Amino acid sequence: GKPCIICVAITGSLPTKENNPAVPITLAEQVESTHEAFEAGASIAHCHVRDDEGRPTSDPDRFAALKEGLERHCPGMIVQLSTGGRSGAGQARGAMLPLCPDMASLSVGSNNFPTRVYENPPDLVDWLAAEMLKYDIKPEIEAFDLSHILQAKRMAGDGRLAGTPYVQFVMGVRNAMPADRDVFDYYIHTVRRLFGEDAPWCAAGIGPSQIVLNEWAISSGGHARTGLEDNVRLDRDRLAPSNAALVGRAVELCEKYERPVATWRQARQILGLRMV
Amino acid sequence: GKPCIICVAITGSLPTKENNPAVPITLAEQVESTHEAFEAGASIAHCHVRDDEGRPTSDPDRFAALKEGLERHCPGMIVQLSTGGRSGAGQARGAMLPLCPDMASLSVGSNNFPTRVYENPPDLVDWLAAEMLKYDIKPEIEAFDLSHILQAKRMAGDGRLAGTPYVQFVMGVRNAMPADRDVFDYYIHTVRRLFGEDAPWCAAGIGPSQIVLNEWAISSGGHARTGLEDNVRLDRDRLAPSNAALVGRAVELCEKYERPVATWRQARQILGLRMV
Ligand SMILES: [Cl-]
Ligand SMILES: [Cl-]
Ligand SMILES: [Mg+2]
Ligand SMILES: [Mg+2]
Repeated sequence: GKPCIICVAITGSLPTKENNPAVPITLAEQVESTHEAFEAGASIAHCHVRDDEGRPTSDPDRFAALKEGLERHCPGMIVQLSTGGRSGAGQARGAMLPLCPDMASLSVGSNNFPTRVYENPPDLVDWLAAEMLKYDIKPEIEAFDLSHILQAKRMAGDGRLAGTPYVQFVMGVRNAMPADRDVFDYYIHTVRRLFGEDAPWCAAGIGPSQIVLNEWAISSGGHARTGLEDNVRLDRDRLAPSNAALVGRAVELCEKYERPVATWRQARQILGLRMV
Repeated sequence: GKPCIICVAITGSLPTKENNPAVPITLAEQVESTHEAFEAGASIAHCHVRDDEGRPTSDPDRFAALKEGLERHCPGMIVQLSTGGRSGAGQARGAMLPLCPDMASLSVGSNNFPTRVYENPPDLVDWLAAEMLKYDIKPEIEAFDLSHILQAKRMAGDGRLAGTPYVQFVMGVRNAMPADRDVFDYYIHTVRRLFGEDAPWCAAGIGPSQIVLNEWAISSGGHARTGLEDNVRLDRDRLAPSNAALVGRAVELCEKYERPVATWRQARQILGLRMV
């Protein structure tokens, strides 16, 4: 019964109010939605921002405003900023890093996506990692394929990533890795042999796989991610009313597998973050 | 005692005479070099072509000229044409497919490469797969990562790929998949579970991993790829004097593992190809 960190990916770059009005687009919406999720048991907020038309942006002032709002209203919660390539190109994707958030997301490989290639050129990957060292930001590696995990290990090896990489297995992405239990256990095998038996890791499923990946991760000793960024539904026929509702579904799974939900303090201890 | 097919990748896109003067660039060189490798025991020729200045190109007329040369000088040999993204962009990479070769290489996912993203967008992948059905070309799926194998399965399921996908494990590419034994064995577990205990597969290592992946493949029931496309050295100390010398090393490993080098007819049989 080891503590389980729940991350909430609140907004992403694709979901719109038409997909689900619960999707927080504005700053006010985002702070409220995260506050509910924080209370529901999320300890990390994975953050995207949108512009005034509601479109994905990497604008650093918008990130600063959300970071500040979450530190005000969700004090203690771990703030994770997105270097996602759906929201900008090249070094623009790291323009928010000097804000010194606790964590940032990092892709270390490329892969196909539903309608396109997800491009993460090696030079960019290196630059984002070095910026993260520069600002003592703890990365979360969004592993879309197995080699991505091996590359995190290499980068640890040669000092491009600090300490023990924290990898997220991302499954259920059309054209990338489906939600496959065999591959999932192999990912767990890989993280443990390369990083050590107690290296923390987590996983996220897109759409209907979200709840599945929650159960796989929670039942196996991993940490979980959920939220509207990845999936807007409770089941096939029902929209999720809030990010907090999705977090609750993960907490239920923690109860089922007899694992306590990690407090923000515990999450910080486990991931080697500043006490804050 | 199970036959092992040896594939020789003769030229590729990047090697030059400065890397190794044995690298065949002109039509006449590629014919001689390939004949040599054919006599040493290779039964598939994986072909790229180069322009008058020695630069990569997808020119279908150059391909037409080489295919004819190999069909005349190496009758029986399986001709495999490259749809590689270093020699062309978009549908240009499939402009040689109407020549109706036995085989063409096919990437069904994207991944990073030593200096850049190796882009294979889903629509292009499907377009090329479709052209392969249309000209009754057998694909060899060049799998740079785990999900590429799982996509090949999904493509067989819905009819995009015909028959049983013939997958090549590509390892030792910087920024993609290292030559890792654990992973290699999981790749075998994976082909077997998804495609059948007796579905054929092959493996290719780049640079020093070439001979390594030859041993792993041959000792494991697989088929072997070699050639100056992937590696120009015999060892630390010496350049390979020919494509044939690299095939020769594979042939020695089959002896080591008491497996007979497949004849060209056996290769055609194993891979479901047409008769000559
Ligand atoms: Cl490259
Ligand atoms: Cl196309
Ligand atoms: Mg994100
Ligand atoms: Mg090639």
